[PDB]
Amino acid sequence: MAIKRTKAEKKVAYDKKLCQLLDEYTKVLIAVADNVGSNQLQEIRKGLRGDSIVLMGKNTLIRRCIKVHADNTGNKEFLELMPLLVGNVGLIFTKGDLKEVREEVAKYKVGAPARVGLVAPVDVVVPPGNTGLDPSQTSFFQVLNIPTKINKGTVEIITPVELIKKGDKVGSSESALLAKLGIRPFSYGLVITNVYDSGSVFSPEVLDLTEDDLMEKFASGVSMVASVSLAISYPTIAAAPHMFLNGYKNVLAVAVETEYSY
Amino acid sequence: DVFVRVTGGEVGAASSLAPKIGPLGLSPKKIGEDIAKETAKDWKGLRVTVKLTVQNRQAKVSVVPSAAALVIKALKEPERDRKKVKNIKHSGNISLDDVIEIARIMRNRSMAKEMAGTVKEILGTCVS
RNA sequence: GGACGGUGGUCAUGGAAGUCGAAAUCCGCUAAGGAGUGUGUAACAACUCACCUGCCGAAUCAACUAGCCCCGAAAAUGGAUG
Repeated sequence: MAIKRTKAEKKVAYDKKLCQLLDEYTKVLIAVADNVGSNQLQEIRKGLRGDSIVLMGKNTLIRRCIKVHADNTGNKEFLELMPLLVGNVGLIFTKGDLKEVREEVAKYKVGAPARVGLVAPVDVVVPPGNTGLDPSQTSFFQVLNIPTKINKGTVEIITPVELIKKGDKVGSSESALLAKLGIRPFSYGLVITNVYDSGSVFSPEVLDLTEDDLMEKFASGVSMVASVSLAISYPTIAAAPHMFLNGYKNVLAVAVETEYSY
Repeated sequence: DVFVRVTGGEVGAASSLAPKIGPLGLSPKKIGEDIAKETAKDWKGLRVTVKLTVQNRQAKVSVVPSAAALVIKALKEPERDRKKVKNIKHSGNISLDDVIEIARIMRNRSMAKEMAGTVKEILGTCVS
């Protein structure tokens, strides 16, 4: 901080402030900015700062144990699964629910051009089409493994393709060429490692929150209710017209294979 | 960022728009109308430090009374504190009331929320 | 591996503008984020770095004191502590 000379620069003082801050809030989430820039963090911090707020510290961040030692639960060093802190983590303490926080943080991420030597967080692709750039070193794009040609006196990318896969490092040359193209693939913000609320520990697979899949299971589950409702004949309001026909359909049917005309 | 300085309403000065280039990147008296149609407001007074960006046959300028100039305009004082940090050569003691209202125009561009925070910057910058 | 904005920092001077010389070193916006450590062009042009973080895992650094050795150490007919 601004006090650059030796005076604290605290141990137990900030950890005590961090202590009351866990004890103050129902939900504590542990998150990664490391991908994110400085301003970019402030603006995500700004949204959270209205709702209820987040802190950084170092090993003084591991002291989820002292808060737990104060209360009775299981969000700490001891009872937890494997402490989900990773390097360059902060702690977000909140009034806000875990699912909602995940959506807040995960859903709205800020786009940010890739970096040389950074591992791609997701597949990076280039689109086909004219760059609009005149003839020059098109060769650099080919070196990168982007097929290119001059069409109509302009350098154009021949076809869409994945330049690099997820988990693979982005070469320097690649980054530089993607940047010239104006391509901004990566999404940065605070990644969620874990959330604690009310005696339970939630991991990022939980927090990315399915949600269409229940709309199909609800519609199917309602169709399971509805099905049961038409065929069963059990009529309070919905089920009731569908049943009447089941005695008639079965009869109307009974006319079709057959050999009365009446 | 490439520095031009201006006094309210001026155009074409040989020492100030020639060896710093004619912005539009060719053609002084594009920028020489374009600055003058903006910066003819109140009388020529104290100088703003005024900032050029040049694009493909375009000029564009950032003036936002460049903070030392916002203080300059609120004060009515044309220089800055000389023998420093202590007791000015000109007489420019800014009011408390001047310092918030300058900070209020600064308050997208000190990226800002609070007044009592953006007051500190300008107060450190107005007593330095 | 992270550094937005005030603001191309005030003086001075062809000229500093982080980076000739000299004020001055605050803060909003922030989880970290100095008006900056060395490389620049006549001058304009970029990259790293303070601080903070990861990876690593155990000692580290500062400083006094002391011993021996090493160094300073070139000569005359042929080498030795007898």
